[PDB]
Amino acid sequence: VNVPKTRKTYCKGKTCRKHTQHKVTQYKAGKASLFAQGKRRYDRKQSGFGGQTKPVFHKKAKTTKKVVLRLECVKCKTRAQLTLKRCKHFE
Amino acid sequence: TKTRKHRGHVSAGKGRIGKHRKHPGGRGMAGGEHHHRINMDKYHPGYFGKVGMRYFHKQQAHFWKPVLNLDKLWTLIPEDKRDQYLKSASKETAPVIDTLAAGYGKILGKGRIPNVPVIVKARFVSKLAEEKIRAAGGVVELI
Amino acid sequence: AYKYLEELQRKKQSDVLRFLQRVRVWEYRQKNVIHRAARPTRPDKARRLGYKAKQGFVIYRVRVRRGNRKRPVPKGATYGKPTNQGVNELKYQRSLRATAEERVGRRAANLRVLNSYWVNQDSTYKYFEVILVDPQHKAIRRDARYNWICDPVHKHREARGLTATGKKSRGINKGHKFNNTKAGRRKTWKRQNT
RNA sequence: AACAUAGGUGACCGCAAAUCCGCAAGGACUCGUACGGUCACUGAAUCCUGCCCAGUGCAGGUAUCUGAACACCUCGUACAA
RNA sequence: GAAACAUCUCAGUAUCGGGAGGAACAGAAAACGCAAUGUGAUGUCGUUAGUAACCGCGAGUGAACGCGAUACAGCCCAAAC
Repeated sequence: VNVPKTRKTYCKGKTCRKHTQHKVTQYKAGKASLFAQGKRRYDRKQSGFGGQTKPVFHKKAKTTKKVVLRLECVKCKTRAQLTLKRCKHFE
Repeated sequence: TKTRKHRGHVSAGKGRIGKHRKHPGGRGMAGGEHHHRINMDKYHPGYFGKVGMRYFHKQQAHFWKPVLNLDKLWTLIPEDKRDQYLKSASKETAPVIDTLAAGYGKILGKGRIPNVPVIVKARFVSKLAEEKIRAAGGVVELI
Repeated sequence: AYKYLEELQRKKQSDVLRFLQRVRVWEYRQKNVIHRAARPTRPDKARRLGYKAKQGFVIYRVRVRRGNRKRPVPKGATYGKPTNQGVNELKYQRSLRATAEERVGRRAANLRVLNSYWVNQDSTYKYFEVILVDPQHKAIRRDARYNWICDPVHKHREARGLTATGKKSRGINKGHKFNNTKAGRRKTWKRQNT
């Protein structure tokens, strides 16, 4: 729920060093979708159901929605993602 | 043979009447997916999977061999006499490649060499080809 | 030599050309398919593509329709993509150009065509000229140029029918090496239609 | 006992109409014009035909909200996406 | 066919409309791109190759340059004057 928000140690990425404290971030930002095959492919080949236009895509969504939160190592300040858990709420 | 004998047994092949006909279902391989027991049975041929390997550079405008192993050469000299031509000193090197298709002429080093000791000249040579070369004899190539 | 009748026929809204265009097709309009003409509308282009005063040459206008569509609807079994289905959206591959050239030729059965191209038309139909030749004529079968469009019709026959022309032999082909794949080895037939 | 029917009722339309056929060129209604003719419901006569507009449908209006593409502006790209 | 099915597939197939010849059609580069001090019209045959490429990236689909052959053949206008 409202965790871990913490100082930890593991840093395993492009820029690292000894395990040092990082923090949680819940990074949310950036452009959304239509960066991948899809908008490009419906530029062309649009006649009457090509590709899987008709089918629902990106799977169905469930109650939760994983977690995001990059954990940046305070120090180098550069970090990587870990597995995401489906948290009901993050605070 | 067994196939030759067909008559004499009702139904040929799998014994049954109303036996195997168009089945199990689908055409060719059934859908690579689930079906109502039509086809499945956990697979992993493929896994990854888009048959064949291809590299865009790999093609025209791609690097090409020929490659030679430092085995044929040593086998070639000094142990047995071979191409008398292109022979000088204890030994020498030069084109002994099936194709002089260009962009090529490297010599790999595998097997036991120098042993000739041989000196070779060709396009770039692998590291494990300098050694077991430059060692007894051998050296720079195709500057 | 005939530059600006090329230059002029660019804008078609410039000045003099436009006025002639105001009074032109007024008469052409209210003139039906099949006409005929003493001279070509653009003298540079005729006498470019191939037109000279000489006997055995004839140039005709043609009108067409306007936009392209006009098509029947498919029967049932429409349900599907649909693939070949659709209605007013599809445009036909043949140009309202190629269509002008035949729909001429099938007016004058006797003669063939090196094809000119249109003058512009508005709110509806486009026009087109279209020179034709005549195969069994004299002076036609004289000048080396403007020969061989009549031998006498041994191979070339109903050119533009087959297709061999200008706009056709374009349309279903352009360029040469490169992008001539699934195009003219000779053409669409062979290298199954694209 | 079903359909039709006269009779009752509602709806659209002033004709370059409403309704309908055709890919188009064109066409039926129509040598017609609202006392018309199209689209529907009920089904002679007699006595009558209550209450409901929330949902659905149709129609009218609408400050505000939502509402596509072209053209316009900003960013981005020596251009473009 | 994809063991359903919509894109895909069967297939530009069946069938339809128009038309030529003894063969048609193509054809003398606004080409190729083994990138080169390289090739030199166009068909076709063999190969390149089930390769590149496409595709619910599923099932399926699917070239070309080049090379070895066959046969070789290059020219006429518009305009300038």
